[PDB]
Amino acid sequence: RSKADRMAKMERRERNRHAKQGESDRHNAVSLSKHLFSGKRGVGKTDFR
Amino acid sequence: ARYGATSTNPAKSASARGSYLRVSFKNTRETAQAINGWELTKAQKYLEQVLDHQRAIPFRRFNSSIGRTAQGKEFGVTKARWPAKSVKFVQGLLQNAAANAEAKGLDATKLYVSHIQVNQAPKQRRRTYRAHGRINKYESSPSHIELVVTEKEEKVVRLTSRQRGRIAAQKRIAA
Amino acid sequence: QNKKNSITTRTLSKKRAKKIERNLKYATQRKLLVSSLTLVKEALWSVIDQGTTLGGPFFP
Amino acid sequence: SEKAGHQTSAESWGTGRAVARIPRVGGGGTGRSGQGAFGNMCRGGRMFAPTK
Amino acid sequence: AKQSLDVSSDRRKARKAYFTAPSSQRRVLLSAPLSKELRAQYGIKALPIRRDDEVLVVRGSKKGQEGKISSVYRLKFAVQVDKVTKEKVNGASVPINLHPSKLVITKLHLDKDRKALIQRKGGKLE
RNA sequence: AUAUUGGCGAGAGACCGAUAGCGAACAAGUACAGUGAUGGAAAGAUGAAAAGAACUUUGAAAAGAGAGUGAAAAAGUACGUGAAAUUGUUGAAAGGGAAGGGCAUUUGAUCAGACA
RNA sequence: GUCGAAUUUGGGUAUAGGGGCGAAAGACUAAUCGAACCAUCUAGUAGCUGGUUCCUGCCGAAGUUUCCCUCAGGAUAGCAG
RNA sequence: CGUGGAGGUCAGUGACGAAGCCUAGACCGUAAGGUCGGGUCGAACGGCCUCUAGUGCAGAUCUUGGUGGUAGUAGCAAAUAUUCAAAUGAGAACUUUGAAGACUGAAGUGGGGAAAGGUUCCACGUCAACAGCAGUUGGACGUGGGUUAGUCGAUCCUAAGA
Ligand SMILES: [Mg+2]
Ligand SMILES: [Mg+2]
Ligand SMILES: [Mg+2]
Ligand SMILES: [Mg+2]
Ligand SMILES: [Mg+2]
Ligand SMILES: [Mg+2]
Ligand SMILES: [Mg+2]
Ligand SMILES: [Mg+2]
Ligand SMILES: [Mg+2]
Ligand SMILES: [Mg+2]
Ligand SMILES: [Mg+2]
Ligand SMILES: [Mg+2]
Ligand SMILES: [Mg+2]
Ligand SMILES: [Mg+2]
Ligand SMILES: [Mg+2]
Ligand SMILES: [Mg+2]
Ligand SMILES: [Mg+2]
Ligand SMILES: [Mg+2]
Ligand SMILES: [Mg+2]
Repeated sequence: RSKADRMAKMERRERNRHAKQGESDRHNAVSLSKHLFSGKRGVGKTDFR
Repeated sequence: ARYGATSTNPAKSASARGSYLRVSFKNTRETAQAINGWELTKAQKYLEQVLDHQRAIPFRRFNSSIGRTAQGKEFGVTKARWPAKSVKFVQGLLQNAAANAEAKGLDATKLYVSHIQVNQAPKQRRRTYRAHGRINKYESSPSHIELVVTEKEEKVVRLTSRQRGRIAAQKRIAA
Repeated sequence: QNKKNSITTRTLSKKRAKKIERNLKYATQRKLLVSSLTLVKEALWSVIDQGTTLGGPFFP
Repeated sequence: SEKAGHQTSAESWGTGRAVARIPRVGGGGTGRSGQGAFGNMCRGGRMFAPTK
Repeated sequence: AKQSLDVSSDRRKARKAYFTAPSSQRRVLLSAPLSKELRAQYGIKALPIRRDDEVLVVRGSKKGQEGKISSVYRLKFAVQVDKVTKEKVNGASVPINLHPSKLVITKLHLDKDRKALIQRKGGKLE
């Protein structure tokens, strides 16, 4: 039991370093966001204030 | 194992280390530099005074836009702080080093900090949500700290024939 | 220096030290040519390797 | 494979977007989104002059 | 050199076959030669090793040791002999995994099926 | 006799070698995104063998220091090798509003050849 | 500003892209509308911009001529081998 | 001059250490480059004659990954507000009880539902990560318990419609 517990603790280390809320936290960020990197702003209506 | 520097004659030295410590790398670097080279008990008392805000840690490298204090004058600086988390981690490692030296049988009154090193651990990567739907990094900078304490303890000349003759003439002239 | 018997960054690994010992024995040969559990278990292995009458014909 | 590097849904984001004009993978929710695509200089893209 | 078109010399295929072979194939893969005396007595060279026969270690650090087969761990392609172990100070004893091609059978565990196997391989027992 | 980028069974290569090669060498059309049609990743290597570090000691603990296993821990489930950017310590040096480079020599450090 | 009605609102239901719906602003039609979103044909099309990876040796140019009416795009002469 | 792979050869190199990598050391080339020593490392690899190509990078707002300076900086200032003792604990501004001070002020910071979610409800254990300070606490982590209908709904009816 203690050996398997130590194995699980050693396994946890990289997800803990990535600051996951647990096993179930698998949120994926996109590399680039088009709404943030698609700007060519004329004289008129913009996409944000 | 595998410190940055070791002690020749390890029978008169003791070492301690702490890895992946979630404490500020920059503050801890300044704390370890404030400790470097001191006698061990003197360093421990100094760190207790620092926690008590009677003395201060000088900040020499990572100190852009820090406030100024009168407790820096003892070290000839104006920028000094009182980093509690760094001081407590370093005090823990100092107590461990003293324990190891006692287990080895070293004389505690003669021990001085002969090596102390702070390295950057792998970062802790949180993220924050910011305006216009952005994700920005929000990271912790942890430290590896290692230290060694040590007991403090206490001609052929080739001449030309001209030079040789000059020396022989000088000796003949002299008594 | 260790065979002859401050702070330094010169250390010798045990892998390299064993290789130096082996290679020195090679050179020396050329120059010439030119457990409590075990004991307890074995001890146990070595060790293992008219009459009388009470009562009588009556019901007590 | 003559389909290598082409089984991807990607389009350029246009000129004046402060990023390079290489076509980029659409959609969202995964690290592949927004990445460069199709090019012989792109990771996972088609090699120049594929062998036949 | 191979002559059949049904046999493959491909390394990748041979290794996949070895590492995914099932238990009945692993029995044949874990064969062991017989000793000189047993070889002369039975007239055969090697047999698939089984659980109750006695072996001699002829290779490795445990060479020269004898014992009875304790188990045939086919999942890890190894056998364990009762007298061939590694010991710790806290009393722990871990069996050594030995490959049967590095062993030698000194006494066979005979039954009806084993006798039939020897006789159909050309053995001449008794 | 002809066709055959689907299915089943085989044999091969002057092919690729984990950013390559199919999107996928791994619980990959997975995880994840989208109301939906659809979009769609990352991710291989301790060791011959888990022998994966008993025991003592410091610490609330993670851990450390001894000890031990192992050929090796300069292999410790962050695990073969372990580059560069960037960083710490130590040693040497330079610095009156940049540094770097060329020719030449002083100084300090350091070094090979040739030694009958 | 309006606040008892051309009022506000849940749910169900109908209308779908060279279409709908519009007390009409080219509004709105899932952060998308001078043309929704998704896949494919498709590596669509270049007058233009950017880039295009080892060494050394020897040789080494070109705005100066005719034309397709002239722009554009081409042909021809010259110069370098 | 250099690189991946192919035919031939040196009965070539290699666990007395192949390849790779680091190097205040040595040498040869005008140069592309080549060669030797030391350290590290652990299983393969070269010279020559030829064959062949997905064969040499500083740039492309190049692609993917990694990392700096900025910097212990900007900042963590809406929603009136906190304080005392004890307990628990390695550790308490933030946990629990009590003692107090305030607030929502019935168009509520109260008591229930519909849509949506799906166990978040509740107990025991318990702190690596998460709760932009903290944490002994938690809607977190680990193991379980819990939703009982002839009368409440669905189910039946028809609506615009399909
Ligand atoms: Mg400021
Ligand atoms: Mg938002
Ligand atoms: Mg590809
Ligand atoms: Mg791939
Ligand atoms: Mg490594
Ligand atoms: Mg570097
Ligand atoms: Mg080598
Ligand atoms: Mg190319
Ligand atoms: Mg580059
Ligand atoms: Mg260039
Ligand atoms: Mg760039
Ligand atoms: Mg980048
Ligand atoms: Mg501030
Ligand atoms: Mg407030
Ligand atoms: Mg009030
Ligand atoms: Mg009020
Ligand atoms: Mg609850
Ligand atoms: Mg926090
Ligand atoms: Mg729970």
